Amino acid sequence: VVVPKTRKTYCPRCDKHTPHKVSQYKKGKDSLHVQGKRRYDRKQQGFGGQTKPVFKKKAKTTKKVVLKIECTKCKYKLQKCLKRCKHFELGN
Amino acid sequence: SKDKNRSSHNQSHKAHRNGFYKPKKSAYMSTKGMNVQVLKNTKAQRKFALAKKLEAKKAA
Amino acid sequence: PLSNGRNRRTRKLFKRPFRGHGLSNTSTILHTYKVGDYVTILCNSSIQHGLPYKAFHGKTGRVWNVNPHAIGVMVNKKVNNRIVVKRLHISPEHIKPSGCQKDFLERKAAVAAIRKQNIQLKKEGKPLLPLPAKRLPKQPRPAELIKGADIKFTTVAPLKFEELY
RNA sequence: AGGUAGAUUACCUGACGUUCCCAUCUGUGUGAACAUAAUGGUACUGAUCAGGCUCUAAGCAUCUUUACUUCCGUGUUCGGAUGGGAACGGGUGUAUCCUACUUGAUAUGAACCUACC
RNA sequence: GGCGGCACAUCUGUUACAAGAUAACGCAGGUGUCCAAAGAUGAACUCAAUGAGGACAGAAACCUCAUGUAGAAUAUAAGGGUAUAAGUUCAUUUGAUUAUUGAUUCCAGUACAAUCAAUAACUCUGAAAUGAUGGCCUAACGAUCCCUAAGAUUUUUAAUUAGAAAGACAUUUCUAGUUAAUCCUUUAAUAAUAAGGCUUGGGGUGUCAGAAAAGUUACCACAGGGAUAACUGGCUUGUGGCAGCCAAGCGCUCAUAGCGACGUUGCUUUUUGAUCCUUCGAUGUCGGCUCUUCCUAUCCAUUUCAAGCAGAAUUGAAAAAAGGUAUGAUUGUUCACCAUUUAAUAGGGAACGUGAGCUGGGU
RNA sequence: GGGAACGGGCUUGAUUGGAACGGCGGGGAAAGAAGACCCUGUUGAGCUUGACUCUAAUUUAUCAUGUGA
RNA sequence: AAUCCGACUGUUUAAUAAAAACAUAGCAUUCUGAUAAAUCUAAAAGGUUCAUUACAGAAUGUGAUUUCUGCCCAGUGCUCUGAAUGUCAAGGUAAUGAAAUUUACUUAAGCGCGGGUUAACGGCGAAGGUAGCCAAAUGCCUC
RNA sequence: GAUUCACGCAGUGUUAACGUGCAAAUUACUUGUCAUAUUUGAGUAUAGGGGCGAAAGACUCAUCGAACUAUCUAGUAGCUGGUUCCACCUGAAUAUUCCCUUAGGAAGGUCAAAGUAUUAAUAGUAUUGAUUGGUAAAGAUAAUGAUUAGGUGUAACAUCUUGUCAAACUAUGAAUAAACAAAGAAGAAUUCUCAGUGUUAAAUACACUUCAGGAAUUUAAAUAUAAACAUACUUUGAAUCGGCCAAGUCUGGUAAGCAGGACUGGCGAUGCGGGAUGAACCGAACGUCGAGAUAAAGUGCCAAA
RNA sequence: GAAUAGCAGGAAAGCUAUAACAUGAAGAGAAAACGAAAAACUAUGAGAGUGUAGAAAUACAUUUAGCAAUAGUAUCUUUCAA
RNA sequence: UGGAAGUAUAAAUCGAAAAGGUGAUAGUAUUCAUCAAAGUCUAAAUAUUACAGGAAAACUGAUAGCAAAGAAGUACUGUGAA
Repeated sequence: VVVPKTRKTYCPRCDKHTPHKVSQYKKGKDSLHVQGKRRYDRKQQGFGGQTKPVFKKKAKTTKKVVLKIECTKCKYKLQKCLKRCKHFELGN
Repeated sequence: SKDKNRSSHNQSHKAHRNGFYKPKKSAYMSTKGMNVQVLKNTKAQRKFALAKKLEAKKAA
Repeated sequence: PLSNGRNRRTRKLFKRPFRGHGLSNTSTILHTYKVGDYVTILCNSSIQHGLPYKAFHGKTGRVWNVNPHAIGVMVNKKVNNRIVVKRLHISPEHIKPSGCQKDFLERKAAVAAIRKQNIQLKKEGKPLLPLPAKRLPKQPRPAELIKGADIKFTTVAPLKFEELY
């Protein structure tokens, strides 16, 4: 919901409790050269129409929020998953 | 085409044909999950006793 | 149709005893449990952390492990047509010493008291005492004679009916 | 007798009054400093002029309550069993198990370690 | 069956039968969220309500004392739990963290998920014992493939200095200093991009162990079903119909000539329901015409009794089912409503009698 | 009567002389047809439509090198 | 003697429907200058209307005559003699890089915006059923 | 593209005949029509997601909401039907989990056959001992909620009584039950000696280590009953998961030979004696027989007494 | 009786062929890279002898042995993880 | 296609060479290895249920074995294919 940046968490690389900066994880841009994308494009070529299922029966309205907690002095990144929330925001 | 949902009829008669199987004695003597120190203490003595038994075998 | 929650149908099972709420005894946290002891699992709903499953309530198990804060209790659980062994780790709050062997442990001491004198009477050469007689179901009472000096008779007969109203 | 720490957690509670305090405990004096709060009321600290007024503790009462026993009452209910009775409804008999509420009598704590008297 | 609903994943109380399990489209409700604090810890305090007092101030503003077992609060449904707290106030903080094990619940003793107990780090709070791996507990959720993130420096190698010990006519080992490379693979060898592996999260399937999916057929077809509807029959009799018990009153006076409220007990299968036992390799599905027979809860005729029976006409009831109970306009109608006639123009059953009996108006 | 709740067969009764001719339409839940009404199949087909996925026809853009300005 | 339907002659479900159904003439709408419109074909100096040329060819609705065809361009169609920088593909251009790749810019119709059209689909409390007609082969209540 | 009759043709009615027919559509009478949008022969053209249609989904060789014929093809079918010798032995099922699952499957239970083990590896029972539970009952100025009335003190409020209640109320609380123990590191106990780790302030205390280990002495005891063709199983596999009935039981319903459940016994799968008859009631379960005592139930006749 | 090559006999039969390969003797890991002893321990357990007595078979004491099976231990191989 | 950032074929566009192709993870660089495409022929070892001629058989024995043990693709049906 509301979680501030500037956490203080155990850093596995430093073996210590160091300051961390907190952001929200966003799905990266889809690559056109990954194996599953290349295989999908091959199937869609030619005649045969749609070759793979297209999901259209969504039910969930929210998403679990994953925080990207990053060590400031060592850049080590941790991924923490929160519960589903309709509205999320990073504090001051 | 409604059907009967459930019944415990004949279930106890079935379960007693080959009656309630008891666990064997070796099921009660498991050690997994025991105290860490007690396992450390037991292992130390077993290693000590075995190493002392083996030097006797070498002697004779 | 009940639900399938962890603590379903526990309105009266998890209710504290009448005039028995709040903190518990200190003998509960001071009793000494050793491996092989007999204990009774009693779900104390005042402590929600580590509450044993309601199906183990009132069952008598044996101590198989002693940890810094919890006691390893071993119970038998009935399944489809077999019995399995369940190994729980329960804090001393939810367990209680069992008196299931109270009478047996006395009989064990009674025979050992006689055995102690036997090894001493044998040194002196006197006859040695016998072990205590085994328990029997209530045996048929023997013939006994009743003195007529302090006896009184009261006739027993059917009673005339009287309307309660 | 008193004080500290307790375990059982009302036989220990609650109301009405009574009895001492020799030590102990309590209430009692003060605010400079540690510390405290709107307030030295609390908590804190420094102390000993007074006091059994309260607390605590001991006892009183046809005291509420609570705790044991009888009774309630083998009456409620109940496990097993008819080609038993009844149109039903429900209720026997047999071999057995057997409460509760109430009422009455009694009780109003026992007990562990340390110190001081 | 459809329409409705979700009893499809799910939690609480109850039905539910004092171990566990436990049904119905049984009953009363709830979930797809909310929280940087509403998580963690320490300290101080005691709540709802009431009584008595205090300028405005009064039934409700704020202050004081006393009583106050929670009758308050605790994010939410319900049930549990909680008083020097689990509630209120104040203060510090991020353990709502990383890694490795063994168990318990659901259970096939599978996964997911939840509940624990420990160990190794690093922390937070406190004087300290302890406590802390999210929320006081029971719900608050998700596989394969695919996409997308994070992680694999703790150590192992090679080359060259310095030293040392074994080694057939070269080369390995140990030691310190250095420099370089370092999770694995892209198969002739390397390089920087690219891609693929391994561990753990997210994106999501609510039909919630998880296809990607609009209708209509009266032009219809096939495999089947009385596991299942439309008609008879069968159990039931709410509803329809008929009959009783009591007696407050009506009946000019008069409970009972004739009625009979408030209540209450039955019978019938001539209504309509409720059910799904028989029939789906078929029991021809309405009415009318025709014809026979049966029931009486009798409309007429016969014999009786009673009256608020003067006569006449009537009304209530008993014996009695051997005999009678009509013609037409409209409507397919059963029914209905009119016009007559009659001693009366009663009510019903027989596979809602009766289609290798008719008819075919209805459907 | 009970029985799969409408027996020719079973139980208890009523009752029975063997073979049949002409009629007859009560019964044989008479014959004809693996119900066409209804439902169920993870069985079809005709027709319809921004149901899903495609496709002919039509259409638009680019490429496919005639000379001189 | 009246009423309903179809105007009339005609046609129709061979084997349960001969009709109120279809056709019809009349009326109206749409497209097309012929290398076209419609349209058969896998293709084609291929085919049909077409030995034709708008008084024609092709596609439709209503259904003789008389009388009259009301209001609506919002929605879905159709159309425009129109819209540029709202969104738009393959391409083309440029930059980086060792290169694949990546990025940026520019591109048609269509959709979106604007105008027309209801004898287009349709609606008539964008406009609120006008003229008429009626328990109608159309009215449940209703006999 | 007027009205009619006739030769012809059709098919309005009889809803006539016939309906195992003359006929896989005909006959008779009645009716209609009977030349220009008329009737008709032969030739010819159009072919199956096609043709042709004054439009009925009509016709396209008795075949049309997509002809006929042959091949793929013995198409698939969780659905219906059938599935062939004898004696003997054992002998079921309708719970639980998952499924686009509900007429079906897989895990699992019940069952059979094979193959083992001297076997800490017996119990659908009772007794004694220590418990667990919140049902029947009970209660109602005992907490929550409902509810009639009467006193006493200051309508109302207190207070003492009174009558009647609760599936989603409870102090108390059975009966029937659930899970323990009644001597398996291998049947006890005692004495001496005694080690490794750790706990601990330190231990000679304590914990675990075959009550580490080792040696002597004593010893077969520790409720009842039953149990060696006992007990423990291992592997492999079948069928089945539509069920129905009874009741000193329960829920929805007015109720049902209704729908759905808890425990047990049955029928299904089961004949026999009795209830006249009957899947389930009562007695009792079955190799072929003889003689006897019996069970349920019967003894006027049918019918033994 | 892998193909295949020879033999007698004429033979779809029979006999012979130092032999490719299959399964196994080693297992873990995605892969790079690796690759199993404390010449084992503990408990119960099959069997074999003697003595005595009942006295017919058989029943007790005592000496030794410890296989199979089950459970548990050290140690070792590989793995992020046994 | 097993061939996975393209194994093979074909079409549209484009299009080489003081040669070059391949080493199946796309890209560039340097080595290494091995071949030298875009013309042609070629015996032997191999297949065979047409048809013809033979030999066998744990095959069938007139409802079996081919549809056909006789004037059997005959009699007969259909407009025709069949």
